[PDB]
Amino acid sequence: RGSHMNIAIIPARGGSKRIPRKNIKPFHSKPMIAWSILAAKKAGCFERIIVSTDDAEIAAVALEYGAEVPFTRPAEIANDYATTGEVISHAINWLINQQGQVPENVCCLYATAPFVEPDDLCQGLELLTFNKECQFVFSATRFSFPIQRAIKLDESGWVSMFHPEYQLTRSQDLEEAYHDAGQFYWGKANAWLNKLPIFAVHTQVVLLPSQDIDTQDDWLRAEKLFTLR
Amino acid sequence: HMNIAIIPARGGSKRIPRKNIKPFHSKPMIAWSILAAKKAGCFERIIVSTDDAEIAAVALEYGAEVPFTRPAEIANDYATTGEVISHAINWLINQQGQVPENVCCLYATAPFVEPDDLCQGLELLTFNKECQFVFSATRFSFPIQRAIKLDESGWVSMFHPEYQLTRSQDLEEAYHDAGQFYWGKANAWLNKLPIFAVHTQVVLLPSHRVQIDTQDDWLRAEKLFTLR
Ligand SMILES: CC(=O)N[C@H]([C@@H]1O[C@](OP(=O)(O)OC[C@H]2O[C@@H](n3ccc(N)nc3=O)[C@H](O)[C@@H]2O)(C(=O)O)C[C@H](O)[C@@H]1NC(C)=O)[C@H](C)O
Ligand SMILES: CC(=O)N[C@H]([C@@H]1O[C@](OP(=O)(O)OC[C@H]2O[C@@H](n3ccc(N)nc3=O)[C@H](O)[C@@H]2O)(C(=O)O)C[C@H](O)[C@@H]1NC(C)=O)[C@H](C)O
Repeated sequence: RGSHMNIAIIPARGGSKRIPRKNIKPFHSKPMIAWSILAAKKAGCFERIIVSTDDAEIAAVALEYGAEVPFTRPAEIANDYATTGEVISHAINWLINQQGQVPENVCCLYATAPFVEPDDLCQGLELLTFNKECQFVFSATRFSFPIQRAIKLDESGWVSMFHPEYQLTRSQDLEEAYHDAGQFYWGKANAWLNKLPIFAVHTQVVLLPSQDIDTQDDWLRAEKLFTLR
Repeated sequence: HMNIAIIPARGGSKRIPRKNIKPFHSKPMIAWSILAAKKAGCFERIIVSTDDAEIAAVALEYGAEVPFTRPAEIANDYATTGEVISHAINWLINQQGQVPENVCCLYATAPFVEPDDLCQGLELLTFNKECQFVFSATRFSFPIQRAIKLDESGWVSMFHPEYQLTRSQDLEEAYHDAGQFYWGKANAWLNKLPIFAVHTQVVLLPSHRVQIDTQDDWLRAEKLFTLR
């Protein structure tokens, strides 16, 4: 289109167990979710920035940092089984149905992403739009150990390999593996709405360099890295 | 009985040249392993197995022994860690009449290694006769079953596409070797017993203490190492 409509949706549900109130817990000098909102603003490639949440405290924080909160996320998709795509589809359909706004491209930006680089958000959009075959672009990172040589542990702590054939295989002889970094996901609006699979041959990645923020301890480590220069 | 450390530190590399002695926070990588082994106090001897004279000199400078030059054929890009340890144990038996009981393979690129973990690994090994090895491991933070690969044009595919929409908590947990240490009964090493097998236990490390792909990883780790 001649007029761009690229939007950011930040999913954030309440109810975290391991880190209570995780999305509004202070990280450095701001509630954690604010770092994602601010990265989307700084990027400068979003027409709108929306938080999708069922939680009143999270919504209030979102408005404070200049995200929109146009709706309350339906209760049925704020649960332990709803997927990222379901949350993003809801938001896109809401914009279409309630405001007559049809976005072009839609970026899902997770709420725990203080190390996200704003330029990477716009890099992702440029990659998405550069290759017309492409339906999604997401942040990914390499595994630092060959997944083919992974182990499991039984309840008595005894080791076995997932693939014992690779006991003595060299790391450099195995196919390189990557994983979703859980930061951002660009998609064509229709890719989201048609529930197209993200990890598939119509998707590219932006590769990030070598953070877990899953535990209270992890939070403390990240605080230190955040201010390193 | 006689518990020793063997640090296998060849001159060649799969990727980063001279990684075993590259400076990490202002000392050669191998120095942090030697210092940890000495601090741990549970080794009768600390031996570096190397083909490379530069590495030998670093090993001697930090107070490890270099009793032999490792033969070249077990310092190439294909020889396994176990073959290096077997060579060293057989050398000790045949050349010095020394018969170790437990042998710790301690890698040279493990600057976060903790002395207390080295001694704990020995205590675990020697509490059960069925246990042949104990090594340092850590959990994968992301489910390996949802891993992807990239083609030469950057397009994504899953290793296991059936797990596209599967929750992390519905997949079995996976771990990996942390590349720090491996305690083994001497005969386990000599008999070429597999390390990743049901006669082996681990010492689980929080992944924050298991480290380097890039020059930038290298710089970052150095700085975190200082804030650890
Ligand atoms: C126990 C086990 O499975 N370990 C895995 C290792 O993987 C490899 O790791 P690497 O990074 O190439 O080598 C690890 C360290 O050992 C030294 N080194 C190594 C070999 C040698 N002949 N002489 C040395 O001196 C080398 O210089 C380096 O410091 C890899 O494939 O890259 C290869 C290792 O030989 C080992 N593999 C097996 C089946 O032993 C892995 C960590 O799980
Ligand atoms: C695109 C993709 O595959 N992503 C993977 C995700 O995995 C999971 O990650 P998570 O950490 O549980 O949730 C990610 C973020 O979304 C929030 N959240 C989540 C759900 C919701 N209904 N409402 C929210 O608001 C949650 O609080 C957190 O901030 C996991 O299984 O752990 C679950 C995700 O639903 C998603 N899985 C799929 C197939 O979409 C993975 C990263 O590769």
